[PDB]
Amino acid sequence: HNIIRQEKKNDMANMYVLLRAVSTGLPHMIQELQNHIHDEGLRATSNLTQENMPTLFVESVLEVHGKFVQLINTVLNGDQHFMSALDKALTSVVNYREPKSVCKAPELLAKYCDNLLKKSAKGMTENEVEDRLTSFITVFKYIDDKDVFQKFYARMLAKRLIHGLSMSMDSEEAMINKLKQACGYEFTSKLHRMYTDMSVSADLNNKFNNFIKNQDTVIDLGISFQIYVLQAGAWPLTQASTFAIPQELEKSVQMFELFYSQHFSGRKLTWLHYLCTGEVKMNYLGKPYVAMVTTYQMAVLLAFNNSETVSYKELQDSTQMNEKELTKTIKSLLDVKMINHDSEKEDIDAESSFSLNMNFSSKRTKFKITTSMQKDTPQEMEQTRSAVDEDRKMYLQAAIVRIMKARKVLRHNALIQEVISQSRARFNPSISMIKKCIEVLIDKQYIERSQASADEYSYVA
Amino acid sequence: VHVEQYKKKFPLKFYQEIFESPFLTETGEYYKQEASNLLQESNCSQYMEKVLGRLKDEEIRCRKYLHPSSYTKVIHECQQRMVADHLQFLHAECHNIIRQEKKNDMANMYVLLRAVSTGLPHMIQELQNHIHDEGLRATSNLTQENMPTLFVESVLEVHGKFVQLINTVLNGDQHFMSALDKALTSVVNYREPKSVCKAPELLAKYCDNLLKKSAKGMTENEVEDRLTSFITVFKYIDDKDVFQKFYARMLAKRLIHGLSMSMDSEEAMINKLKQACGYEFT
Amino acid sequence: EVKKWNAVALWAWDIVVDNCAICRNHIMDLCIECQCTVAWGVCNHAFHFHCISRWLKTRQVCPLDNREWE
Ligand SMILES: [Zn+2]
Ligand SMILES: [Zn+2]
Ligand SMILES: [Zn+2]
Repeated sequence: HNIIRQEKKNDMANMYVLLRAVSTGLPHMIQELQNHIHDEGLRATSNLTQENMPTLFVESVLEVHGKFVQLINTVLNGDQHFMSALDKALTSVVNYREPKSVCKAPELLAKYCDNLLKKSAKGMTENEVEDRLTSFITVFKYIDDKDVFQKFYARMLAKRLIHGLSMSMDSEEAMINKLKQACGYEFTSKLHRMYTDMSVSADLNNKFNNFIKNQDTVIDLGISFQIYVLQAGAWPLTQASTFAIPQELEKSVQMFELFYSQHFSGRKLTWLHYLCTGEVKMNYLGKPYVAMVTTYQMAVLLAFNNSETVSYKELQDSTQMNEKELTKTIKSLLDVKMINHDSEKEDIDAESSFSLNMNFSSKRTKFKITTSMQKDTPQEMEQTRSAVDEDRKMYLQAAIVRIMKARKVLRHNALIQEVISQSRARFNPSISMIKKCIEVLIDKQYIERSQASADEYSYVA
Repeated sequence: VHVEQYKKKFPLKFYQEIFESPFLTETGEYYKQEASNLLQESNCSQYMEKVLGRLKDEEIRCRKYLHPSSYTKVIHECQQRMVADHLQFLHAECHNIIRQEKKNDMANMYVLLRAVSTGLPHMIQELQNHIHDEGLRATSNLTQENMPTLFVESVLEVHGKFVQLINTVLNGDQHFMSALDKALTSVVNYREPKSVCKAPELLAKYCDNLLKKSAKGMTENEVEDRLTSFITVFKYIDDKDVFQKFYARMLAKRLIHGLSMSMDSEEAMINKLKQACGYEFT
Repeated sequence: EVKKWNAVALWAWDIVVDNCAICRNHIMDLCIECQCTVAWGVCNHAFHFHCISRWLKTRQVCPLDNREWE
């Protein structure tokens, strides 16, 4: 126990071979090495905290592992017991959590891999990318709650894909292939559906354009149109403002809906206007300016083509848009100073009227509003965690049901242990949550406490 | 009930002849009125919630007041008034519920419809129409470019998710998993493909992909899991004999050229098929 | 003068979830008896002419919407 703390390589080899000669020498060495590696890894991971750079949390661990593996290959002959002990020691390091603090490690890994895939990381060669990500999956092997990382990566991948911010679809396809080998196809089925829909959307637009050219009467929409077709099953956009589309887009909407009805019968389309963006051209200024704004922002701008001053009631009636998001959009437009607020009050109220800014000047003729999708809001992560918690609840209920039905008679501890065995890879479950799920399933009459013993449970059906 | 303590025959006759009949009549009338009033205004889900609430209240009050013997009859009358009278309306709406489902909502259909004898079998048929049709979407959308991988995972996912839905919700009634097998068996064998037994021969192709060495390959432990999952598909397939005739041909070519990655893998392959059919099949 | 618009389309409750409500076949492939003819209906629902003809002659109702289809 002392000689491991300050070790001599020749002495280590001698004591190792001598302990291997004897029957019972190994376990003390194994346990003490596990503890020493655990403490060293905890010291290494606790060295840095919240320094705006997440790669260290990965990189340092890599180094430590590498160092140790060299030693285990050099003088320990790579004994599998020592391999397993190193795995056990490294398991705690990544899964370390501060008291009362949730494990941000899956979030950190998701942020890291997303940053690698984002075009913000320029000058980084693809071979080096895949090498770094090969290291990344090795680090990921030690993570317990794969579901949280899955949800976060799904959201980040959707954000990247909808705006075309990825390196190249080959890179993310290689990533999904690597992840599929890592956790099975089920872990990547939704992401594969995502990629498939992304690939198909191009041919969908092509067929739509072909239909446009094939119409009996030539139709001039008056606008340049591009649309993307999304499945409800994989896209994490389940939220549904009674916003009114501007009249200029009504022709395109109706004609595209007719196209989709003719080519894809029985498919009921749904419009996510808050995600739809577009190009607007201001010509009233001294120079023609171009703005990349959302449909809600565009509707407010088009409301001014008929009147230079519009009241809040007029905008709200024309757009049928709720007060909170309408106020947000108006404030965002005021920030660029494309409009001037005609009321002295800083707060926008129902009586607020807005005038067109004929004196607007911009350094760029074509400009964009910075994508807040890259920006992180604390509420979004909490909502994602709540959704993951609900998914865990449902899955644990499922596992309890399957185990109970398969055994047709079982104990409380045996059900708990078999649930633990089934869900250990997917996430870290908790005993109290399992008991809560058991109580809920009892309430819904899936199972009933055995009349011989309340610690035994019997399938009602 | 205690007044007739010493009478040897029919001790409870006075109780039933003085109290039980008016109580049953008026409780039936009251719950008829309440069911009519609720159905006049409530929504299907809200009516579903309120009937469960009333049935939960009834057990408590009947335990509180009446004799231990009379719980069952009063509960049966209460059941025969609410759900039984409006059973046809519940069947009508069930179609939309199953095609797009709320976990809580269509779950209570099982609980309510379980009491009435005649209502239940309608639901089990409707599930088969939906589940089989969904599988057709999975199959008919498959591309001819890479067939062997498509069948193995797609039908399993359809099977896996519907297994997930059925047990978490419908209390996994035996009859219901029988509906699972019949629809799934129908899906795997179709006549629309020009080549007859197109799927069974493609199983050998999937096995042929696993018959190859595939040096840059996946772990043999999980390979058996794929085969373990593969057999699940095999049971639903009717033409088992056609598979064996084709399989030996490509197995022979794999074996004669040493295309097989490992001999132990083939031995397990032989072993697994033995419990499936065995005897002459193996 | 010039306007460009990028939009996202979300679809659910497809008829191709059930394809033909008459037969166990795809919306584009052949019918049970046939195995040709995509006969669109004013009912906004697509079924094979062989399917809709046979299951309209016996019953004028459309099973999915519980009304008349053409
Ligand atoms: Zn048909
Ligand atoms: Zn036909
Ligand atoms: Zn119709």
